[PDB]
Amino acid sequence: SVSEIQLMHNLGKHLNSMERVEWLRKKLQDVHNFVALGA
Repeated sequence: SVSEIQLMHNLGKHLNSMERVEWLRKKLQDVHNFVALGA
């Protein structure tokens, strides 16, 4: 059985498990170069 087959096929269009964490990882770089370069 295969669960979330379309979720993995979206890889960025759905944003839930591995897609969401990738969006948050980029957000850490945006916050880093937003007001102060800390993290």
